[PDB]
Amino acid sequence: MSQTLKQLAMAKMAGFRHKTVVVPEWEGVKVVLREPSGEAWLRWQEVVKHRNLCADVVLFIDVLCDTDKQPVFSVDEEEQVREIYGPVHSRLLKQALDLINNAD
Amino acid sequence: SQTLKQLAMAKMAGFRHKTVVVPEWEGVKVVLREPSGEAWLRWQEVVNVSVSEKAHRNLCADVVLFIDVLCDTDKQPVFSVDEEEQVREIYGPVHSRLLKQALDLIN
Amino acid sequence: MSQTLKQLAMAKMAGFRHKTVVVPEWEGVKVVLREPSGEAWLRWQEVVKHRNLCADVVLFIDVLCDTDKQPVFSVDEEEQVREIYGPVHSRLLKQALDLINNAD
Amino acid sequence: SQTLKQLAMAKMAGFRHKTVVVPEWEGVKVVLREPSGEAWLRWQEVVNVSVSEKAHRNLCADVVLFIDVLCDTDKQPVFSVDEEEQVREIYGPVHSRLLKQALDLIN
Amino acid sequence: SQTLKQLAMAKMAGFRHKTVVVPEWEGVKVVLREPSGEAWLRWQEVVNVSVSEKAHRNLCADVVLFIDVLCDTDKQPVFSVDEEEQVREIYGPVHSRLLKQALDLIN
Amino acid sequence: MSQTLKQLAMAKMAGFRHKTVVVPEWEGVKVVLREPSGEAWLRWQEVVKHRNLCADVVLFIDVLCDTDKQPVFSVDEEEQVREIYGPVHSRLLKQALDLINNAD
Amino acid sequence: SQTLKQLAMAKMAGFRHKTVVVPEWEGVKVVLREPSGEAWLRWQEVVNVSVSEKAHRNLCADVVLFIDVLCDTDKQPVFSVDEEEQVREIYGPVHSRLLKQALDLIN
Amino acid sequence: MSQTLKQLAMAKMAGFRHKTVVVPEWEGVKVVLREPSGEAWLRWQEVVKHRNLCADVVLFIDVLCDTDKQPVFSVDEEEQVREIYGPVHSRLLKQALDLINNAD
Repeated sequence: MSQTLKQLAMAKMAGFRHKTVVVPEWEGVKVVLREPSGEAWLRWQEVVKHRNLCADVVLFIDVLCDTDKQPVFSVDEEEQVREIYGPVHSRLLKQALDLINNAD
Repeated sequence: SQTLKQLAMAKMAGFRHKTVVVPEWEGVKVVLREPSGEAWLRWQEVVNVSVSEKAHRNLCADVVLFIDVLCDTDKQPVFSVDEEEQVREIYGPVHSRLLKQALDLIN
Repeated sequence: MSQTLKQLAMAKMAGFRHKTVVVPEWEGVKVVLREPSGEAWLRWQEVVKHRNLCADVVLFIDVLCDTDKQPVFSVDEEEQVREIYGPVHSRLLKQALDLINNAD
Repeated sequence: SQTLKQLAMAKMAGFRHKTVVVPEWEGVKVVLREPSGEAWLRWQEVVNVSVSEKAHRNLCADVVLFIDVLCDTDKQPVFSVDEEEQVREIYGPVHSRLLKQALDLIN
Repeated sequence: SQTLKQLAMAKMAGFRHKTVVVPEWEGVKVVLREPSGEAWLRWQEVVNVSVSEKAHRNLCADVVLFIDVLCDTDKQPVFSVDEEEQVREIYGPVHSRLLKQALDLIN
Repeated sequence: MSQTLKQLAMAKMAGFRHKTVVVPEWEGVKVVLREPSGEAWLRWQEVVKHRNLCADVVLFIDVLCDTDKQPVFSVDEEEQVREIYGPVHSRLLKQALDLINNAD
Repeated sequence: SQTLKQLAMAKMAGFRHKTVVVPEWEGVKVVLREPSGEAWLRWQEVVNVSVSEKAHRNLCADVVLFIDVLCDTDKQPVFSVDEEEQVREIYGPVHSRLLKQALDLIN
Repeated sequence: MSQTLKQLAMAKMAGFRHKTVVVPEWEGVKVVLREPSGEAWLRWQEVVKHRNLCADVVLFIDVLCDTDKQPVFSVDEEEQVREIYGPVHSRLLKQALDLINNAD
């Protein structure tokens, strides 16, 4: 009962905020953005501890999704995203981080 | 007369609190209490910064308040202070909506 | 004469400010609040030097009174008040401290 | 002429001051003087803080000014600087009302 | 579908950019890109001061952004970070007008 | 010529600003205030290097004058002024220091 | 042409300046120049404080500017930097009125 | 091609901003002011590392020009300009530095 509540409170769930935006730098293509997972945030921390950006690359690959709400890049494609990642990608990451239901 | 000392000394006499049903956790009832001063303590202790560093630490701070506000129906803590990091990896939309509801009690 | 004045100025007197407030968290119960005594402030200092709150608990037990203007808790009940003491008690202590005729 | 040097050099020439009857100390008269600059000194020397820490130090600061303003009718100090702590344990409503009356002289 | 991953991963997908003809460099075309966050980094890292010290460091900061914005038509850097000092001695009106044009892309 | 100008520029002259004020703490008595001399300021420095006030006492004895524009106290009376000197004297010293033709 | 280099290089080309008669120094003429940047330097280098400490340091600062502004008719300094302290003991109403007149040139 | 572009981008060019101002301290004489060269800024740095002004003297000699847009002083005349250089010269240097097309 208190054990079932804790397990309920401890379960991985998803149900994340999603947002559809278009990107004029990419011929007006439509993109779906979501909040980063707890798992992505654990990997970002691992990078953080050009190193802030290796780090933001991992957040970015977790947030950037197609119209089917699936990530466009996989975690194995980090190094390749790392070499092309610029302000256009980080302006997309800023908008995905804004989706976080922050308290205050 | 015992009326006042008994209200003053009751379990959770120190806290505004309420019973909330949580639809997404199978209809289970929890008790939400306002945060203690020992938790509002850490919250402003947690809170040039990168944008993701700003969001990460707000998340960390949010989970600390969360752990403190969330109680079972016997008005007992679900999580100790010590499992902040455990809670941080699963914290999502429900937890954060329960935090807000709890912070509504101070308003 | 100057010795009698000093003794007059040195005497313990009371005559404290009292305030009646109701507390909605406690079924609307009526409470009397007073300024803390010099004696309470000496014990608070002893605690201060979770330790700020062991300390505020002693102030609180000195300020919180019944309709007969007598403290509801005794100094021996510190540890028990310590375990239930939360924001509702400290919002009552803030209002009791406000009663202090501060200069300025 | 001696008129000015004599006013300038008189006991308590340095201080605005008055005679006050104190009803609650058996009708005794005291003399209240504005604080010295050596006392306003300590007052802003005394003055994230907890609420009770804020009130405690204001009390400490108030007693320091009090000890300095309060004189007998022969325009002598009742308390030395050295018995601040002694005065702090008995300081209450009368002392604090006498402090205010003394600070009125600067206004 | 490959449409989005291919736009997202293209050379200079990370940067607003344009082709500019430069009349004073014999009609040559260059590519101007907005600065990277690793360059806006140094720019506010570079930026009582004498008037000439104020102008000198703005010049230093300007050349750092310049080196970062200026690309050839194959979308390759003309200058590395390492030749800042080399560029600083020849930096003049054209370079500074090309910097401005590049900073226009963020606007 | 340049030697006579320097000597002219180096001469002790006086010609100080004077101000007449009355003092209600002293039965409305009339007082003349003047800027402190360079000589007073040299003695004040000597004290400065309750010590700020031993110091301001010397300034005060130089500024506080009678209707004949002569100092009421002499430099030998420092210690006696020292024991009675309070806020009423220093409010008079503040007004005398205000007379200084400060640049800016 | 030599017109400009000759104006640019003349004695006191660097300074606004004027001839002033000083009635109280026997009608002698002096030359007042605006302060050098090496003197405005020290002036803000000189400038909780007691009231007399505030006035003393303004006096010190004033004498430093004074020594710098005051010249003879051959456009030579009357006092060196090194005799600040000598000037400080005699500085009074005339010197301070000559300082003001000199600072008027910048206005 | 990329080698010719770099060489194009690396060439010393001039084309500086010029401004005509008159100077009332110098009988209303007309002066031409220009941005300092990269070469002047290299010499200024050498001085910087009364030393700030030896330094600004070099900038000033590079900026101050005649109606023919040629510098009035030569770099060999530094020490002589050094002895007469005052606020009138540095107010001219401030206006020449303002001509710099600063970004922001």
